[PDB]
Amino acid sequence: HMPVFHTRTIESILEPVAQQISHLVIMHEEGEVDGKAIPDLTAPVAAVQAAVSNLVRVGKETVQTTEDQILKRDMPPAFIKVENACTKLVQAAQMLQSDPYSVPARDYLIDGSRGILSGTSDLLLTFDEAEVRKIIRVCKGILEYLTVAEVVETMEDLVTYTKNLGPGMTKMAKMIDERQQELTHQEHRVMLVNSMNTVKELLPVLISAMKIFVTTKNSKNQGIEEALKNRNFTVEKMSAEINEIIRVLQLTSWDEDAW
Amino acid sequence: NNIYKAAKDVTTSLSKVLKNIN
Repeated sequence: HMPVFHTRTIESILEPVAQQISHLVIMHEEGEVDGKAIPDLTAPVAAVQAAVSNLVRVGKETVQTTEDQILKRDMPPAFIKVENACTKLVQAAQMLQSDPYSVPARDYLIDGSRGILSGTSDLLLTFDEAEVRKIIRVCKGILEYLTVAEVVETMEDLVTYTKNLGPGMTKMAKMIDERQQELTHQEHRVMLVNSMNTVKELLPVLISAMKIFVTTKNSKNQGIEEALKNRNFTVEKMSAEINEIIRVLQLTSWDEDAW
Repeated sequence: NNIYKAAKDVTTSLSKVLKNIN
């Protein structure tokens, strides 16, 4: 009970039935709901059976398309779970069909419904993790390029650097913004927003520092030490914030084989 | 994307199934 919904999307999908089931689990250990005859679900159940097959199909396709190795190994197991719990639901239906007061058939409905719900969540979680894993890479990439900042000594380089980092800094910003907007734990969202913003505010600051540097370089006018410090400090603080973001992201999207 | 679409279908059709128990 009370799942770990990470994004609003998933929750808006699982929350409904997750409740219809939780409100029912309470109707067993302390109530044992049993009496009302259940009309043949040969139809309604069919509705789920069909959607389950469709789901499984898409997942099998998602595996072929995907490149993430964890997904190719985590999803397949989920397919079965949703398919297995579904055969149970379908059976529990024909059971009630012949006998609407069958108690055992009532059990098949619950166990099968929770199985389908759990099998689904696992599928969505896996997928989400892969998505997040895509962001971490992008983040790890920006981190790396910030390292090259200390190699730029000419305006020609500075121009190059800016044209490469800028686009990157945008993709990450886009991914981060589109991420926090889905997060459900207001706690993690604050860290992401503040971090990303701080990083966006430092970029222009980084460039300027580098510019001032390359300017002092080819110029009789001494005073270049303090320039390297500001540039270096920016990278350091920027890097800190990015490492912060990565971490917050890995809190739930991490697996033993994260390669 | 298309994964979230199918997922809802599952939960939707399964909602109208459990609803007939309350």
